[PDB]
Amino acid sequence: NIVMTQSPKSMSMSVGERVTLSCKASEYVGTYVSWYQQKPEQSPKLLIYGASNRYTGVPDRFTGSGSATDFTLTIGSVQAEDLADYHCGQSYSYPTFGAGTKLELK
Amino acid sequence: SNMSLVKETVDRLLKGYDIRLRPDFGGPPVAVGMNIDIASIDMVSEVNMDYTLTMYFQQAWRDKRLSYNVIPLNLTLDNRVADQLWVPDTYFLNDKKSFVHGVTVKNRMIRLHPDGTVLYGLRITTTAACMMDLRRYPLDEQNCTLEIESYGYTTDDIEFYWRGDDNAVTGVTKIELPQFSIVDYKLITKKVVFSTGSYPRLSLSFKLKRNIGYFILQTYMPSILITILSWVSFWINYDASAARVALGITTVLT
Amino acid sequence: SNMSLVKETVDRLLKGYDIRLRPDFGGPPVAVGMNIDIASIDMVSEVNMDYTLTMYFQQAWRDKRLSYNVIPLNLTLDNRVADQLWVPDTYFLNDKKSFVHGVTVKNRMIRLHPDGTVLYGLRITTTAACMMDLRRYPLDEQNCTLEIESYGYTTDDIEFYWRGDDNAVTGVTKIELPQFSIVDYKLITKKVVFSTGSYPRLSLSFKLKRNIGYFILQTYMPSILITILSWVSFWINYDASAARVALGITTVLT
Amino acid sequence: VQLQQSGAELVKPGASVKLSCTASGFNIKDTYMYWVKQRPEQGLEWIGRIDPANGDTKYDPKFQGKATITTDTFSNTAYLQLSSLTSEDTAVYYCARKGLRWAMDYWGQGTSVTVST
Amino acid sequence: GDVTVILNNLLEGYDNKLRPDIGVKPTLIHTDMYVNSIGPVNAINMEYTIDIFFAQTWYDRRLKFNSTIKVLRLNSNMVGKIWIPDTFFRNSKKADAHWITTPNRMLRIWNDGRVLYTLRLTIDAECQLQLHNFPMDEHSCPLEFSSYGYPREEIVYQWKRSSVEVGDTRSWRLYQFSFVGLRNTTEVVKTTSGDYVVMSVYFDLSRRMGYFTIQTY
Amino acid sequence: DNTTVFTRILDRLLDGYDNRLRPGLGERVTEVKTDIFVTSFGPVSDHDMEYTIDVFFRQSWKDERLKFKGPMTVLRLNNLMASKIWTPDTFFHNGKKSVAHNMTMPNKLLRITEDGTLLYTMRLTVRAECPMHLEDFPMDAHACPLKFGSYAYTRAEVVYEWTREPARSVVVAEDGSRLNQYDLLGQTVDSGIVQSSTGEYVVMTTHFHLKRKIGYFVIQTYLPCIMTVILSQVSFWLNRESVPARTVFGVTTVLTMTTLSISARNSLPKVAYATAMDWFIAVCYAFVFSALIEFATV
Amino acid sequence: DNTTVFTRILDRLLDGYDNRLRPGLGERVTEVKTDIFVTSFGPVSDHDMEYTIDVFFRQSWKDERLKFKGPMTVLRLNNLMASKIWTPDTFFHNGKKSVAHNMTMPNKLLRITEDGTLLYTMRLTVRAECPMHLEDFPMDAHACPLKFGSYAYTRAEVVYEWTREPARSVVVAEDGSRLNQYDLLGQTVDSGIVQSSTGEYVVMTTHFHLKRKIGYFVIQTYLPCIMTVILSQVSFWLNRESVPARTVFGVTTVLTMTTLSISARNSLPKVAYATAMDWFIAVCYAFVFSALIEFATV
Ligand SMILES: *[C@@H]1O[C@H](CO)[C@@H](O[C@@H]2O[C@H](CO)[C@@H](O[C@@H]3O[C@H](CO[C@H]4O[C@H](CO[C@H]5O[C@H](CO)[C@@H](O)[C@H](O)[C@@H]5O)[C@@H](O)[C@H](O[C@H]5O[C@H](CO)[C@@H](O)[C@H](O)[C@@H]5O)[C@@H]4O)[C@@H](O)[C@H](O[C@H]4O[C@H](CO)[C@@H](O)[C@H](O)[C@@H]4O[C@H]4O[C@H](CO)[C@@H](O)[C@H](O)[C@@H]4O[C@H]4O[C@H](CO)[C@@H](O)[C@H](O)[C@@H]4O)[C@@H]3O)[C@H](O)[C@H]2NC(C)=O)[C@H](O)[C@H]1NC(C)=O
Ligand SMILES: *[C@@H]1O[C@H](CO)[C@@H](O[C@@H]2O[C@H](CO)[C@@H](O[C@@H]3O[C@H](CO)[C@@H](O)[C@H](O)[C@H]3NC(C)=O)[C@H](O)[C@H]2NC(C)=O)[C@H](O)[C@H]1NC(C)=O
Ligand SMILES: *[C@@H]1O[C@H](CO)[C@@H](O[C@@H]2O[C@H](CO)[C@@H](O[C@@H]3O[C@H](CO)[C@@H](O)[C@H](O)[C@@H]3O)[C@H](O)[C@H]2NC(C)=O)[C@H](O)[C@H]1NC(C)=O
Ligand SMILES: *[C@@H]1O[C@H](CO)[C@@H](O[C@@H]2O[C@H](CO)[C@@H](O[C@@H]3O[C@H](CO)[C@@H](O)[C@H](O)[C@@H]3O)[C@H](O)[C@H]2NC(C)=O)[C@H](O)[C@H]1NC(C)=O
Ligand SMILES: *[C@@H]1O[C@H](CO)[C@@H](O[C@@H]2O[C@H](CO)[C@@H](O)[C@H](O)[C@H]2NC(C)=O)[C@H](O)[C@H]1NC(C)=O
Ligand SMILES: Nc1nnc(-c2cccc(Cl)c2Cl)c(N)n1
Ligand SMILES: *[C@@H]1O[C@H](CO)[C@@H](O)[C@H](O)[C@H]1NC(C)=O
Ligand SMILES: *[C@@H]1O[C@H](CO)[C@@H](O)[C@H](O)[C@H]1NC(C)=O
Repeated sequence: NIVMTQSPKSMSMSVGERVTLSCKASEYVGTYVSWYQQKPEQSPKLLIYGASNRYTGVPDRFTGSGSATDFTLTIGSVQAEDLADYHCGQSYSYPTFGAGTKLELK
Repeated sequence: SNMSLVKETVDRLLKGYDIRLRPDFGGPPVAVGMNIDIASIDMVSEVNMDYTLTMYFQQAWRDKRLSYNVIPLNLTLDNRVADQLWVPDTYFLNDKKSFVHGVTVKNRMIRLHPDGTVLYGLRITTTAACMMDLRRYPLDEQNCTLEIESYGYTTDDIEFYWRGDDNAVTGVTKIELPQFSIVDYKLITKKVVFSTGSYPRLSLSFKLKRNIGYFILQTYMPSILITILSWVSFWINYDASAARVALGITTVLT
Repeated sequence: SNMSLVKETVDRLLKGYDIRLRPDFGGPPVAVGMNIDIASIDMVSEVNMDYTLTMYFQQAWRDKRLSYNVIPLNLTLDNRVADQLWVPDTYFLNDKKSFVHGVTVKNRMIRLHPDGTVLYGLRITTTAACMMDLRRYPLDEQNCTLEIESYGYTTDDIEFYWRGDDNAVTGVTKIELPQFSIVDYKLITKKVVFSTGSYPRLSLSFKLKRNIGYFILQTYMPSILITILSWVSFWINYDASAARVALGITTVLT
Repeated sequence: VQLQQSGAELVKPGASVKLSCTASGFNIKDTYMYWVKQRPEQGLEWIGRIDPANGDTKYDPKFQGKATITTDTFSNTAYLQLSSLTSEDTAVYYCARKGLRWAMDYWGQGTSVTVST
Repeated sequence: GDVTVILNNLLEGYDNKLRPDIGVKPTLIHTDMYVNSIGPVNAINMEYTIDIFFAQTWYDRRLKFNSTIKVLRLNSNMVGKIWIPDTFFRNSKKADAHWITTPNRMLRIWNDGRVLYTLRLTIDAECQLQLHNFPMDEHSCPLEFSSYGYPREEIVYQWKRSSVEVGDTRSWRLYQFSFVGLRNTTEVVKTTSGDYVVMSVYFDLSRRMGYFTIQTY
Repeated sequence: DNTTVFTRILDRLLDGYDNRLRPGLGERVTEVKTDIFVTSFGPVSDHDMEYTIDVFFRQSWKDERLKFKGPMTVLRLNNLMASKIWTPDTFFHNGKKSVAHNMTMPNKLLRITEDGTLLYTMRLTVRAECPMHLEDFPMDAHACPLKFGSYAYTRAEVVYEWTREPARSVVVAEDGSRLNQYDLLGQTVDSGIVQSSTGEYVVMTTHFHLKRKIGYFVIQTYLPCIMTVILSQVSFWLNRESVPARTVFGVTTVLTMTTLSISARNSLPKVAYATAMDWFIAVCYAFVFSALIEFATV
Repeated sequence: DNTTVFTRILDRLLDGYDNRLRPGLGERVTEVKTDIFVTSFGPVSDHDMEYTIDVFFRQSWKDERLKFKGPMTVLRLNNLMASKIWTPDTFFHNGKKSVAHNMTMPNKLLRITEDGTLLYTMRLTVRAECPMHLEDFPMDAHACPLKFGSYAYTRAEVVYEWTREPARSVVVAEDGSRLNQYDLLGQTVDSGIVQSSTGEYVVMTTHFHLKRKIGYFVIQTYLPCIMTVILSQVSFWLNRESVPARTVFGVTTVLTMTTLSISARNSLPKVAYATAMDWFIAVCYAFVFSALIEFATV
């Protein structure tokens, strides 16, 4: 069973600055690590299909990095709607998710 | 007279013949009986882990569409009709390079019967793959197979069986190899399962014990005679050192 | 326009044509002019006794059926038309295996002149069998031949000749084999008689001579060197029996 | 295109509960269907997956036996049934299909199972 | 649909035997070649293997259409059904296209009648290697090609500016040699059948010295 | 003659069918679900940097033109209709020379489900180039790729995908290991995109991880070489008075080192750099020569 | 309109002709008159127990359906007509690899005489199996066969025969001797019946009698061997005091016997029983070793 380690467990940042996330894979997963946004009291919404490929309807500020095990999601200018719970999940094997990352404004 | 008759029989038959569909397409599976007459086993090779063999591969099934009730005889049609007739999709899984002989024409047979039976023969030569466990080499008995299977049709579309049981395979007892000796052979019927479905399988295998005596004279005779000529060094007196050194090192380099 | 004109002319020419029958089927034999441009000779094999020759084989005859007058130009038609036009069945008697190169398409030419002349070029690499006396090896001069002949049509139905006399063959002077050197080449026209009838034959020949500059310093100098090395024993005194016998028998061994 | 699910449910512990997930705008046989639970302020957890074209099914090694997934090829519906539930599995259950690169592009609306007396 | 109608209209009244502008002008053919790899360069047979995606494009007024689609992208199924130039590699000892899982050929047809035919080849090309100064020797030897039957007056070839493109050059099987550059030439050669436009692509291959130190020195 | 219904169905399906246009040409992107089942992993030719592999290359997509309504729900077919209908032109990016086995008939399989799904499988032996880094020979390991994708159809038109979970897609048979030098450790699939002058293309990569077996190279080179170094070494126990015995022992030693060295070097592919076995042979030979020259100055 | 009559004749000829029915299928047998002309008798391989031969294989039979009448009595036709007309399915029983050359066109002929006689001659190289008993090597003589019959047409349906006298049917060309190691003594035809699982067939047998040339193994093996036994016999004329001389003589004799024996063992082919050359090398080594042990006793 592949386990995903996602960091940092919570954070806080101001509007309009670079923010980078991280998801680590115990075993190998090629490019099959998907990132999902979940606003509070909303269903998850897919951003990044596979490693580093934007989904339809996503803005251009979002972008991810691909590798064998180390996966990072970066955002440029951050607007005020990004307060939401961001999860990483693999699909090379039977699908598994990480702990998630909670974005806050301060 | 009897030509105009055979001509019209072959034409009404092949007229409206649908090559794409097997006999009894929505019906029960079609049985196919096999016969093999082995012509030769050319070379069992260990550098490549294969053996080349030749056979008269024959198949026999029952196509109801090819039924005729006017002319009373069996018809050996020319081999170029076979591409206009349903033949089962028989393949050998463990072949590496294979061919049907193409001289003077394509060495293939086609033969109909009044009841609807067909007999489809081929002179095939395959380079089947045989993995050989050389741990007990050269006193070893290898077991090399030819695995006959259906490609496109599952085990609910074509059934395979050995036509004639243990007499289905003939000519095994006239194959002489310079390196092995065919001890026996077995004919196994089986059903394999893959992701797409189950399919029929038949196996023909040979226990190839290695012929002894050549390897004795090629290696064991040289090994013993080198070690025997090594031991005259002690018969040579220890005062003369150069001759003993030359003798021993000649043994080692040889 | 020109395109539609060439269209209807070619469609008229190929319509009502019979590939089966040579030009002037009931008339005199057809004159086939032949050019060969030799691109490369290589693999002059002593063990296999053949040699690989790449050439732009070219033929030229006249078909009265393929005659046009509306369009004053030479029609280089696409090479797939060669299937649909008569060409003579020229073959090389002494070839072991040959092939027309097939990249990017079949390397083949069809060109029709306004007078009816066809021009049918091909690119062949042929492994011609060249039987070689090695009694005088390595100071030996060899005679390799390419026997060109028609299979089906007798000498009263087809007629070969060299187009352009001794200019029929070109490029021999540019060939540089590794071991040999093309000294002379000859073009011979004659007829051969078999049981089925008489046929025409053209023979292309090369007189290969071998270069000895390698064979001296490889094979001949070590033998003479070891002979002198054996001769040096005589200046050794008879007392040194061990030295003399060791040197001599080492010369025998090497 | 869009996945609808049943509404929230209030059940006693030790009982059995059956969730529905109906698909519209496409046909379930061409893609896998997945069932994921999310606890209140914890991350996503994958339950299992069903192949509707074949009926083959696989389960998480902590959901084997407890949760069973079935399908109805007529209604374009994926059914999750759970046998016996304790007083910890009160969470929102999401239904999703595989997307382009084996990613869950389309998800359900979420069904919160709740447990009390 | 409508693409089927367009194709059935295109091939109607089409001869694949008459090149375009058969009695009007020569057909300019632009050629490009991506080098997937250069195989081993052995001096025993004076040859080298290469692997490339050969590409050709020309203009053909017969395949002209008016519709809302601008490029039709097709399999190798039509490579036999339309006029293809008879390009061949003049210094090829052996050469064959690739046929697994389908004939590796491309065909694309633009609104203005332009065509782009492209295929994958392994070419076993010959070149002489002047084996003096070995193993500090440099060789730069060609991959020539031209049309077989069509003379200069019927098919004229030409290079694009970004015609030849080498790849990573690290997966290449040039063990003894190191790729240092390439160049493209064009010239007219006299042949008994006529004049022909010949294009050559010289791959500069300086041998890299130091292996033969441990081997022999 | 119950087959009249089925031949009517097939004739209806092929009436007006155009196998030259991909399914859903002007509507969507063709999604091809690919699979591989390795029946036998062939021998790895180290000398040519290639390897052989036998596979039941399996594919599936959806053509809406080939829907039918009949008594049977899956049409299992004679495999010559694959020429009569559209199939994707998948080719192997690193395939050197592969063959589709035609014995007895074309080893091909075509099934058409009721909904229009297709399942086109083929048997074939791939011969693909495996670029090797032989610095650590014979303690080396390789990830020999197998990359394939569509010719002439871009990412916007034909997109490839795995049929099952990517960890469980490329399956190797249990006894399907024809290797004798290497061992097969595991599989590794990956899906990616390659940019080119004609456009973008989907590429699915499969890496097979191999580790060379040291058992034979221990016997061939290292053990004889250690014994030969010891054979140099026992010269020093020999005395200084019997100079002919020691010098002939030394010259015989450097002779067997030379023949062992070229014998070891013939086995490997020719490479432009020094390997671990080459360093071992060079160091141990330096010890042999050092022993000889120390005897000489003694 | 010069050839239009001949076109009309041939179109009338093939109108209603079925090439799938042997001439006389439901009435008579088909008598085939065969002839062979060996343009070259290729080299014989003894490791593989095979040999190569290049022939103009000739056949002839009567087909009543192909009668004509016109401005010519023989319609020498191109090779492609043979496909359009029935031809027998002859094949070589012991053929391993036979190739019908088709450079530049198919090397085939067809002559239709108005009475209906046919003469369908082909060019083809055949590689055939020659089982050899290599006990008398290199003084062995073989009769390497070339059998051929018909596939699938029993003796009741197709029967073969020679067109000329059997002693004057298999004709060998004057300069067709491509044998380098074997000498062709003569040909030998024979006809007979076999039985298989399908029925009885006519087999037409040929035998080429070969004798190996012993002119190279004398100089390669026997003369150096005999001269070395004589050199081993020079030891008995030496005085016993030169012990280093006589022992270097002896050990060199055994070593050169090992070299010549291993050299001759690859010259003679892969085989499972003792040959004449093996007996000779064994006896020569036995005499050398007996000289060695006699030196040891003295
Ligand atoms: C001496 O004798 C020997 C032996 O008899 C002769 O050698 C034979 O020569 C012929 C003619 O040159 C060859 O036939 C053509 O082969 C090519 C493919 O060759 C490659 O693949 C062969 C194996 O076949 C594989 O592909 C075919 C594809 O049809 C498939 O059916 C089969 O199951 C298998 O998957 C290899 O054997 C071959 O290697 C050999 O041949 C090479 C030839 O160039 C040579 O270079 C090699 O060294 C080697 O010797 C090679 O790898 C076929 O593409 C071709 O078929 C097309 O063209 C003919 C004629 O126009 C046409 O009738 C066909 O229908 C087909 O055309 C369709 O497909 C085209 C694809 O490019 C397409 O462009 C067309 O528009 C057309 O499309 C239509 O039909 C398709 C269905 O086909 C349909 O889907 C479309 O929608 C559309 O309706 C020929 O079959 C033999 O292969 C070759 N055999 C051997 C053993 O060498 C030799 O020539 C003789 N020499 C002399 C001087 O006489
Ligand atoms: C692999 O095996 C296949 C079947 O066993 C072969 O398929 C055969 O190819 C032949 C080559 O063209 C076909 O011949 C054609 O037959 C039709 C019949 O109506 C004629 O019109 C054609 O003119 C004729 N071809 C020629 C050039 O005259 C066979 O019909 C065809 N048979 C089947 C059942 O499909 C493959 O060719 C073979 N491939 C190899 C060996 O590479
Ligand atoms: C060559 O190798 C094959 C492969 O292992 C051997 O074939 C195997 O032989 C055994 C015993 O003869 C078979 O066992 C049978 O199993 C069936 C299963 O239902 C059982 O009903 C029978 O009573 C019998 O026990 C086995 O199936 C068969 N095939 C395999 C393992 O694939 C063969 O014996 C070897 N030797 C020769 C000379 O062929
Ligand atoms: C290599 O070998 C060939 C093979 O024979 C040699 O060909 C021979 O060439 C001579 C010289 O032209 C031919 O002699 C001619 O004979 C005719 C007979 O009518 C005569 O009229 C001519 O005046 C001439 O004397 C000879 O026939 C021919 N051999 C055969 C079998 O036809 C060739 O000369 C050799 N040398 C070279 C360099 O090729
Ligand atoms: C390949 O051929 C092209 C076409 O001739 C060459 O392009 C030329 O490049 C020079 C500069 O190097 C320009 O001055 C010319 O105008 C270009 N010609 C065209 C038609 O664009 C290209 O340089 C060649 N490449 C090599 C390496 O020889
Ligand atoms: N320039 C350029 N051209 N073509 C390609 C390319 C495209 C599809 C498939 C493959 Cl195998 C390759 Cl190599 C590339 N990667 N780069
Ligand atoms: C056809 O062959 C079968 C099997 O050999 C045989 O029993 C039968 O008698 C034959 N037909 C006739 C009419 O003789
Ligand atoms: C056609 O070819 C012939 C022979 O090469 C030549 O004399 C003639 O001029 C050519 N035709 C034209 C229009 O140039």
